[PDB]
Amino acid sequence: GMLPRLCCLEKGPNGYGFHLHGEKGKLGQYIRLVEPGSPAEKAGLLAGDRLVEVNGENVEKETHQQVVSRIRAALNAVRLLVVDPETSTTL
Ligand SMILES: [Cl-]
Repeated sequence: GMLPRLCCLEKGPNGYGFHLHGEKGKLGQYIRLVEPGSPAEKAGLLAGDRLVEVNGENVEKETHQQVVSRIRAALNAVRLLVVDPETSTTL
């Protein structure tokens, strides 16, 4: 598998500045809509990143609601371990 990557976010006045988006039916929580100039952007989060851990807890087998709770639980910073999306395909 692709080497996961650690992103360490510092909570700003309007939160982190990203959407957490699920699939409906099949598991997996993905980052979307990383807002320009946000803490998420500055921490290196990318749209299409698959979220593997929140503060060192694997969240691959957690519901959307549980993952949101884990991110919101953190007082002023959150560590997110992600797997970045593929950028090269041969056709
Ligand atoms: Cl991905």
